[PDB]
Amino acid sequence: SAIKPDMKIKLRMEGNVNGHHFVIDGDGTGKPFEGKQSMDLEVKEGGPLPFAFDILTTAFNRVFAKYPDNIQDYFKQSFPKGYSWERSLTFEDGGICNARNDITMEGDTFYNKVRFYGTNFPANGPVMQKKTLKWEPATEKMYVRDGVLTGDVETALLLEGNAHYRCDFRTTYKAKEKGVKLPGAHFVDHCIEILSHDKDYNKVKLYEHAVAHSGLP
Repeated sequence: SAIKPDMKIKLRMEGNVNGHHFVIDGDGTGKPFEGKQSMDLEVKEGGPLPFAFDILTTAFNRVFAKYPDNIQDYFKQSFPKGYSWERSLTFEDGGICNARNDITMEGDTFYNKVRFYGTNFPANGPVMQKKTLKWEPATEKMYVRDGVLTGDVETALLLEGNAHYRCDFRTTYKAKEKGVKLPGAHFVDHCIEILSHDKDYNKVKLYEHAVAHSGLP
């Protein structure tokens, strides 16, 4: 196996939300076979961000997911060459984001070239007013559409004041090597948490745990 039980993560994101430009760098570690990762993020340009940091976090690698032997693990099988993904995010009030990640591996480290573009967020809405608290835990449904591995998530952000702000997202995933075999349909349960942050979210520590399963006990 190319993938070690302990791996480092290096990341750069560039993006633009509602016209606001930003650059965020990330440094982290994780355990591919246990489905756990954590990382320190730092805003390098455009800070303090004028929108809810939480909209970014799912863009900050399905290699970090515990797969049982009975499900084909497309992500681990994509290395060393790597893979990329593209995601569209649709929010209940018309906010739309497109994000992509190109993931490579050199030695013990995954490098991530992330781009994130968001538009059409209402100025009075929870994103531009910074009213979000967290993503609720979510299940990603994995299946093949027109020969492309596709994951769908229907989820929500919890807001201040006991309200939820719904978001649907679709991600398509493509190995760089031709001939990595596609898996059968399955599910991946996710939990993502901001562990700590400073005053305006210029520095954030982020954690994710993810487990693949076939839907039964």
